[PDB]
Order: sequence, then C-alpha cells, then structure tokens
Amino acid sequence: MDKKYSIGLDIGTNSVGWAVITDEYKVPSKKFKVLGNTDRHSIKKNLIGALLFDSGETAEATRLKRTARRRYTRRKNRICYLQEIFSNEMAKVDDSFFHRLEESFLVEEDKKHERHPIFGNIVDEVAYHEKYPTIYHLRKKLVDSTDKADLRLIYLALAHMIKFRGHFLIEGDLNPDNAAKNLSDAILLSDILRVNTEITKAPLSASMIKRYDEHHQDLTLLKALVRQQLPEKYKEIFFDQSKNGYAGYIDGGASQEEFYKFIKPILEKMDGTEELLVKLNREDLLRKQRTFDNGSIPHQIHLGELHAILRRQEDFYPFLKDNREKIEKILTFRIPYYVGPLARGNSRFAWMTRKSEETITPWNFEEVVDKGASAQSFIERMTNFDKNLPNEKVLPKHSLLYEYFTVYNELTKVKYVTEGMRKPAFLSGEQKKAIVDLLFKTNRKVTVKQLKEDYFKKIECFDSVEISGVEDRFNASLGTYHDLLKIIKDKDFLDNEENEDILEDIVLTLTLFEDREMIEERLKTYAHLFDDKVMKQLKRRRYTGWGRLSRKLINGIRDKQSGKTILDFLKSDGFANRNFMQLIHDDSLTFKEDIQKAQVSGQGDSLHEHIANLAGSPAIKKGILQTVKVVDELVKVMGRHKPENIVIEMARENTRQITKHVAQILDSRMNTKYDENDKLIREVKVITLKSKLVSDFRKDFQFYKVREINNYHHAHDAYLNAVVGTALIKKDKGRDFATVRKVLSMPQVNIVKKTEVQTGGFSKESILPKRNSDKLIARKKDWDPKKYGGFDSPTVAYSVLVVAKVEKGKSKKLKSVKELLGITIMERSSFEKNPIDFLEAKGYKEVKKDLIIKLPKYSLFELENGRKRMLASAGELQKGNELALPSKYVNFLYLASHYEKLKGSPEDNEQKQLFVEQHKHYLDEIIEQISEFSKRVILADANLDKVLSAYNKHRDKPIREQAENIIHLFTLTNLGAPAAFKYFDTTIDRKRYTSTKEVLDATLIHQSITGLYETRIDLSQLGGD
DNA sequence: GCTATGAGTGGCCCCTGTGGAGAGAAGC
DNA sequence: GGGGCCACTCATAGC
RNA sequence: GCUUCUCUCCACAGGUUUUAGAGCUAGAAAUAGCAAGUUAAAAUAAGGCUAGUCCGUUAUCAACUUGAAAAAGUGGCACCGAGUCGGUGCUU
Repeated sequence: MDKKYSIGLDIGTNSVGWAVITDEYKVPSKKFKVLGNTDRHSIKKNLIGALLFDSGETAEATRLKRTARRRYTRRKNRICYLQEIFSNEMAKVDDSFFHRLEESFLVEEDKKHERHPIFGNIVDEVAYHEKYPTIYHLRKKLVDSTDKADLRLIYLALAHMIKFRGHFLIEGDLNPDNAAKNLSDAILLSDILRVNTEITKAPLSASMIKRYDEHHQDLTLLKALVRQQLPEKYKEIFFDQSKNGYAGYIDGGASQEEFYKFIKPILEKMDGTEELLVKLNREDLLRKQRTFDNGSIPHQIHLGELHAILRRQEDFYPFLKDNREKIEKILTFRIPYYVGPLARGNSRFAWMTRKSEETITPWNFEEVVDKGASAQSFIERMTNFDKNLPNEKVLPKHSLLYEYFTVYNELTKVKYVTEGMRKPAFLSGEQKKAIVDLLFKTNRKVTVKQLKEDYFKKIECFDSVEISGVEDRFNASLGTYHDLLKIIKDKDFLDNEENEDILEDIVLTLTLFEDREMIEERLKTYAHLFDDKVMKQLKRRRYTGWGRLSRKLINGIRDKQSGKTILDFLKSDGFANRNFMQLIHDDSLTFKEDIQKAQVSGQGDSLHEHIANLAGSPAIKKGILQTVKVVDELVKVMGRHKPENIVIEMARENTRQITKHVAQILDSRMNTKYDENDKLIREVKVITLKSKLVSDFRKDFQFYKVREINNYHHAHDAYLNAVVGTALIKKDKGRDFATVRKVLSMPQVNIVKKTEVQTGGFSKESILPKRNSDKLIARKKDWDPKKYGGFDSPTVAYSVLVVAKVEKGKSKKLKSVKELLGITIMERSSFEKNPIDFLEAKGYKEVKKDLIIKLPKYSLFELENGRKRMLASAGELQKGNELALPSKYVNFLYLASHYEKLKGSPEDNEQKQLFVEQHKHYLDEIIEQISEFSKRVILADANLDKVLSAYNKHRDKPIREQAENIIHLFTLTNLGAPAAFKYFDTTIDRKRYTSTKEVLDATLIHQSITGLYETRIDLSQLGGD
C-alpha cells in the first residue's frame, strides 16, 4: 500500500525548511542505513529538517573589480605607448632610464642599475628636488619657460598628466579663462583655480604652488607660536606619529578631518590664531597637494597644459611636433561606452565586431571598429526576446509595420449594422484598405463618428451605421505614418512596399540611438534618396519603446498552403477574418506549427536556466535551487512516489510573481504525464499561502516560536505551513492539536550546515608592513615578503588530511604525524593538479595518497557525549550542537518577553499574566538547563561562572528584564561561530576554540543535503601512530 | 635541568567617495 | 561578523 | 511621473606598500637639542594561454561506482515507544 503523504516547504534568504506529513499530520519515522567503517549500521530519524547556508552574493563587487582591472591595464598601456614614442630619443640620451623607472620598487640590493631613478646620481637628484619641491613646480616651469628643457623631466611631466588625466564630465572644449554655462565654468574653475591672478595658461599649477607656499608659511607660524607658548607639546605634535598631530597627519595615516579635529582646541588656547582659525573654517590650514577635492578637475585643463608644453618644447625636439597629434589623442581618447571591451571573441562580456585583423591602437580606432554595428549590438544583446519566437528580436514600438498590425487587428473584429441588415458583418479586405487609406493615413486619431461621417456616409453611401467593438475612438493609429508624411512629404514613397525595409530600418535607427552623430552616420546611407532638409528633420525625431511581436512572426513566416503572412491575413481574410489570436491558434495554418517549432525544449530548466533567469536577488535564486534539490532528494527517499500536494511559503526578504514561477517549476518537475487528450495529468497540487494565516494560527493556539533559541523554528514553520494548507484544502481538534503538540517538542530535528568551498579574494586587500614572519604573502613571485611586505590572512578553500612523516627538530628526525593541512584558494589549482608533488614541496615525506580525504568548510566531526564541532577552517572550530528547549519553557519565555506588549483581549491577557505569575520558578530551570548544556558541550567554564554569578546578583529584577536578558543569553549556545553578548550590565567575551588536534581521533560525518543518508568515517583507525 | 611547543586569554584588525549611458519587469 | 595575527604566560612533552 | 532587480560598459579621485628625496650637532652608546616634513616611481588579487589593449573574487560542489565533464546509478518494510533517538517481527 502506497502511503499517501504531502510535503511542505519554507524559502528564506539563508535557510530552507523541509517537512513530510501525512493526512494525520504526523511526522513518520524511518530508519536509514549508515555507510562507512563504523559499528553504527542504522539510525532512526524523523522526516523533518532545515538547511542552513551562506547568503548568496551579487556580482556587483566582481563587476567593480573587473572595471578597475581594465582601467589599470589601459593606464599601463598608455604609459607603454608614451614610452614607445619616447624610447628612440631616450636611447640617445640615457639607455637605462626606463630600466631604473621600472625596478625602482625593489631594494638597493635587487636593483640592477644605479639607485637614483631620475638621474642616476645623488647630486642631480638633490638639484632636482631643491629646484622643484613638487611636480606642479615642474609643470609650471615647463609651461612658462622657453629654454630647452631636459628630456627626462618632460617625460616625467607628460606621464604625470597622462596617468592623472582627469574626468570627462563635460563634452566639448572648455574655456579656462572663464551665460549659465559660462557661470558654471566660473563656479567650477574658481573652486579649483582659486584666485589665479597671474597671467598664465596653466592656472592649476599656480594654484597648487600657492597652496604649498601657504602650507609652508602656516606651518612655520604654528611651530613658532607653539614653541614660544607651549614647549611641552612640541614633541607630541611634531614627533609622535601615533597621534593625530602633524606627525600623524603626514607620516601616519591620519587624514585632514582628524588633524583639524585635533588641532582646533590647541588653536583656541594660543594667541594670534584668528587667521589660523579662519583658515580652519575654510578647510585651508596646511592642506596637502594630492587631495580628494581634485576629482572635480576637468580633463580639458590637463589637455590645455599638455598642448602648451608640446607647443613650447616642440622646436627643440622635432619628433614631438610629428607626434603632437598622437600625444594629444592619447589623452583625449577613451573607448566609447557603447563599444565595450576590445576582445577577440574569447570573452563572454564583449560584443565588438571587427573589420580588419590589425592590432587595435588609439590612433586607428575609427578605421578598424564599426561604431554603428557596435552600438547596434550593444543595444541588441540582452534585449527582450520575442516570446513566440525565442531566438528573434521584437520590433520597436513605433514601427510602421507594428502600427499596421494594430490597425488591422482592431478593424478585424469591427462589425457594422445598416438598414436592411439582420446580423452585423465583418469588414472585408477592400473595405479595410479603403478605411485605412481614407482615415488612418489622413487623421492622427480615428473615431467612430469620424468613420461614420467619412467612410460609410460619404464613400459607401450608408446614412445609418452602428459600430460595435470600438469605444468612441480607435486606439490604434498611424502616428508614425503621419510624422513621415510631415517630414518626407512623399505619399507614394511611403505607400510603396519596396520602401518597407528602408522605412523600418530608419525607424529602428531613430529608436535605437540618442547620439545624433550615430543617427546621421547610419542614415547617411539613405541620404541619396532624401534632400538635406528632409534629412535634418528626421534626425530631430526620436522614438522609444519596444513592441511585443517580432518582424519574422508577423510578416516573416508564411502559411505553407496560402503563402500569406499574418499581416496578409489581417489585410484580407474573407469570411473568416481571423485576428492574431485566431491566426496563431488555428490548426489549419502552419503558424501554430512554426510557433511550436520555435519553442525549445532543452536541458532540464530551473537547474541553471531559471535559476539565472528569474527576477530577484541571487540569494532567493540559490534558495529556490536548494529547495528543488531537497524536493528531489525527498522524492528519492519516499520510494519515488510523488507527493499528493506541496505547500510552499516565501519569507519576505527582511501576489509575488516569483512564487508563481516556483510553483510552475515544481509543477513541471512533478506533473510530467500527459493524458489521452494531450492534457497534463496534475497528480500534484501546488499550494501558495500567506504568512499571516500561519502567524495567526500560532498566536491562536499558544504555539509560539522564538528565533533566538535555536534553528528548529524554520522546520516547525514549514510543518505548520503544510498542515494549514492541507487542512484548508480538505475543508478533529481533539486529536490534531495533540499531534501538533507532540511534534513541536520533538528533539531530533536534522539541521545540516551546507558544506561549501570558499571562493573570493586570495586574502585581505590591506597591505601590511614588513615583519619577520613567514605568514606574509608576497605581491609578486620574486618579491621576498620580509623585504617588501605584502598580503596577510589568506582564506583557506579547504583542508586535506595528511598522514606522513615530518622532519622535526634540528636533527631533522622523521616523525610519523597526523595533522590537518589547509589549502588556500590561491593554491587550489596547484594542489588539485598533483597532490603528491604539492605535499612534497610542503616537506611531507612518504605520502599516503589513498588516505587523502577532502574536508571542506563546515565539515562535521563527532566527539564524546554527543559533542559536535564544525570545521570552520584549518585551525578553528565552531559549535555543533543545538539547545533542545522544551516547548513549555519556550511558551513561557515568549509570554514573559511580550508581557507588556500583548495584543489580545483583556481576559486572555489577564489569564496569560496570571499563568506567568504562577510559573516564575521556570527561570531557575532554564538557567540550570543552560548551565548543564554548557558544561556538556560548550566548555566555557570561565564565561559560565561569570554568567551564573550575574544571574544570582540579579535574581530580583523585574520579570520582563529577566526575560529579555535570558533571551540574549542564548547567543553562547546558538549554532555557528561564538559571538559576544551583554547580559544586564556585563560584557561577556566570546569563547573561541583555536585547537583542532582533537578532531583527528574524532568521528568524521558526511551528510547529504538533507542528511538522511549518513557516511561515517573513523579517522582514528587510519594510520595509527 | 633545559627548551620547544602548544594551549590558552585578551585585544586589535579588516580599502573608500564620486560620475556618465543603455533595454525590460514588478510595484506607486 | 567572523577568522587571522600578535603578545604574554604557563603546562607539558622531548631531549 | 518615482523605487527596485538589473548588469554591462566607460570613467575619475583617493588609499596601501617599498624605494628615492644625503638629517645635523654633542656624546663610545643609550641619548639630549636642533632641523625637516606637502612630492615622486611601480604593483594593486598569484598569474594563464586562446597572446587579446583578453581573462582571474557572481552562480555551481554529502560519500561510493561509471563517466573528461555534463550526466547517470548506488541505501527494506511495519509496529510500539522518544533527551539528539531505542526495541520488536518478516524479507533479502
């Protein structure tokens, strides 16, 4: 006998609950075989559980990092281009100049040339630094001086401008000498070009030098005043780099705001600080040069400075004059945002179409890359696809053919009643054409009264006509056709079907592009038929929006019997007069066959396809995929007999179409059999419910839940969802409530942490200073971390068990050892390629290959007394046990917590308050149970004693505060990484388990996605010492 | 009797701000 | 939020 | 007309690290005084081959067997009880 049953589901941003129930709402118990080398061969479990897993993340951070990588690469490319331009002349002056520029980051031992980068000698370096304290002094010197400058200095200035080429927020050429646009220039320039009264073509350098000199004078004044009045604080302000003073502001990491905050009280205590205080009010005291406000500098300023320098120095260097346009273009060139990455097809991101196979350079971007086709593809990819034709593309909403289709479809169902007619009749094809020509091409809006007084009365001589199916005006109209009559002014050109392709392409061009240059370039192909004035009028017209049907669907496919398209049928269909719906649903035509051929039944959907295509955050996508896998595994468990009903709830991410999509996916996977009439047999009913009903069900029958106790709440909520759904669809309070009460107190609830392989960054991005520790990771292959600092805190992807011998001590004695070795994400490919060699590099000897077992994150180990640990990393564990608090205590805690916030009748509230008053002794029992659980599985003796002392010291607190603090106390016992928490006025530190040696002799457990199947491996038996 | 270790406790640490442009879906 | 690192400090195994 | 899922591209400013910008005086040193302090180069996830002015942090992943992978297969029931689950009867 196939035992009928039902399955309930709960979907969350972090957890999914699974539960199997029968008509009796009981949870059946079955016994499962255990695989491995343990004596425990079979375990009985309850068919209930919930999966916990990390929140899914979006690609937004990945997208940002990819953009940054490309930007860095292109900046390097621009530097390389400038280097190639200057290389031939540089070889004539200094061969190793670029070599020094490259390896300057290495120590003096690792340099292959002289240590001074710019000149290769100390005297000239001192001269350079003295004559030009900052780069802006050099820039101003090059802008103004007419003397033949040193080539290397010119290269340095050009590189500095290129690598900091500014922003492109304003198009066109800007006037640095600067109604509203001029006002915008004046406002923006003065914010950067502050009071630049000297007549110069490079005001930015003058402003920066003024700021530097003001900084110098202000610092001198502050030093003098402090040394005269407050000698004791001189060392603290000007030598203590750990504070927020000047030493911290320059040598340390202190920023501008912190420095001002620290210095403001000091200025208040001295005399003569009014000017300094005023400058503090304007954020002008001791300001740096390389500051964040520079982000508003337009690129045009740097372009002007570059142009001036090139003009000044070109007379001494002929090669500059020939390449002046090239140098200017390098700065001005940016890849247009609609082109995309310049890839050779080997990337899933790019969409460029290439004309010639030459290497793309900034000087030949125009000649090699089709900007028009590039923009077409850019708009075209990931644009909405036709539903009827998945491969094709929908036409623009303002397409002429779309307007014709809408007009003919609207007129398709129009009936007219005249004198002598007993029944209304459809309009014939000739009638449709005449009506369209007379009104739809002559009136921007066509109404019922207009038709009556213009076609029936005038043309067909019908005095009285009744029109049905149209509400006082026709929704479809030839507005685009009227615009084309306005601009082109050639009726026959528009009415010729030979021009349909050109007109449709023109409409598409006007719909796609907003840059009028692109429109002009693409319509330049059609300028041979239209004069310049008509071309000018069209270029001003713009359209937006997309339709719901494609060209190939309407006027592309033909009936194999008649050869007519859908447009052809709508123009004239005789007595049938089928509309679009009838044409696509008529069996006598091949259009339905064409549509069915268009539908693609590929691999199992909602495995990857819908998971990556449904609308929502990736987290809910992950949750739905896990739910589907859980349902499949449950079906596998139940003997592959599909459940009668499925109840699902989607928790709000702290009428939704995503719920309907999940329902459809579940129906598709479960109901797969068609009947004799090609109709799917729904042996599985899919149920959607509201959380409000289940919440009220909980509130009505004292079946409260607390999210802070343990994770059984998801499973219980799913169980209640299923029970309520089944009860409502089928529609014994004596038996069902008792069954629910028994189920809710069940301790054996399979909770499994989803084992995962950690991915992401290799390590923390904060580069730490050098220090004598081998745990420091280099930024490059050949850069010793002790000598150059680098990355720290790598993230381990997983650890692999090692059974081998290690040389220990100075004697290098081989000692047989057993230990856990973690593998970092940066090392994953190297290890998985050949574990033996990688382990040999680590120093392990006599590797036992067959014993290597993959142990990902959250791998579960079993210890004595039922104590469990989850492998958080190669050197840290997490708690693996849940507090099974009896239901009556949970209800008491809920009532005490909401004691002053009860939402119910006064009598019910009074009864609950009296019940709370009666059972105040529950506090001691809860505390004792917490203590026993902690002693048995937590091992937090010091923190446990502190907690016990705290509870005794405040046994007399009000019940509500007692309950609130006791609820917070569960943080020590919750599953996962231990977390600190406050209990009344005392802070409790987090007990962290930094010892992983004990799990070597433990019981390793592998659990399925639901954990019903268990595979237990005893690591102690392997490689006994 | 000496040293490596390793086991435990407590506390600090983690890259940030902005701009431009381009289809839908779900809801106000 | 949670894991990696450092700095003391003492217990204990190995020489 | 406004919010979000986008999710992709083009962009800027920073920030971090090492090196360079000769510290001086008295003192053997510890140290004491003095002076200066604003900038520059390179990298900005190890690197990989398809060698691109491309790609590298989204998504996917219990164990055993077959498969490059995808993919597929691999695990009795019933009853009675319930502190992380136990006992009883048939069968292979």
